[PDB]
Amino acid sequence: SDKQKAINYLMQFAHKVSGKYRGVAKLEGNTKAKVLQVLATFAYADYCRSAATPGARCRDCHGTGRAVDIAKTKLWGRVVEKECGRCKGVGYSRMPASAAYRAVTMLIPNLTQPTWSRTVKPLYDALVVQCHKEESIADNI
DNA sequence: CACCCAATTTTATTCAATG
DNA sequence: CATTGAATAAAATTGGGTG
Ligand SMILES: [Zn+2]
Repeated sequence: SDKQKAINYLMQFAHKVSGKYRGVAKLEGNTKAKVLQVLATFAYADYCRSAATPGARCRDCHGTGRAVDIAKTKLWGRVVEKECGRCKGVGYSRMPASAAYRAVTMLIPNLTQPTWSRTVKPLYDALVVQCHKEESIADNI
């Protein structure tokens, strides 16, 4: 329910801003609503990802996102740590937008990746941003 | 534990065709 | 003139392995 609450909140935002994105503004009511549902559900799923997400935990740092910087340790006289190189300091892998793209092709079969990049992905990215911007949208819920 | 690197995937962009 | 899509290169990630 908290998940459904968050998704509906995102969906209201998405409907509000949908007019600004050529790939969705043109879509018919029901198809448009389903495309927005896909985009919001995937954006929220990505926002909620962590090292506890099955399969996501970085293999090299085991989720800490940290690793000793041996060159700096040797030249600075103390143990210095850097961001883990494999996960770029996150500790876990993200869900690429390509997953939402493939999900959306089930509703827009002729959607190509370049046209997705130009005309639909910006809405997806905006929904991810909105997840980060809204405190009420919880990453642990 | 942190690294290496080929293989693979993601991503935006070039260039030519469309309309 | 804007838009699109095949192709492509840069960047990100994965798989298999090591010192
Ligand atoms: Zn890591």
